[PDB]
Amino acid sequence: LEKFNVDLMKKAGKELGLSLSPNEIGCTIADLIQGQYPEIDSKLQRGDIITKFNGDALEGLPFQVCYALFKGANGKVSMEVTRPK
Repeated sequence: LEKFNVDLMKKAGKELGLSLSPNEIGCTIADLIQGQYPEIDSKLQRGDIITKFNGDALEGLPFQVCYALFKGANGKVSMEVTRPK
């Protein structure tokens, strides 16, 4: 169980490219578009669990809310991630 951080500057017109799936402790990255952001291509992989987005703990929040927060991303983006086994 590795716990790390991802910080990036989102650019207008370029989506983070992450597809999400509900998880007990946050949002699982079910899929991602390689090449969107180097910070993502470098630190994230499918299966990674985002436990916090821009300082807000995602555990327990409805998946739909987590999705909305993700989609609302603008400017500086910060994520706390957990990578199983």
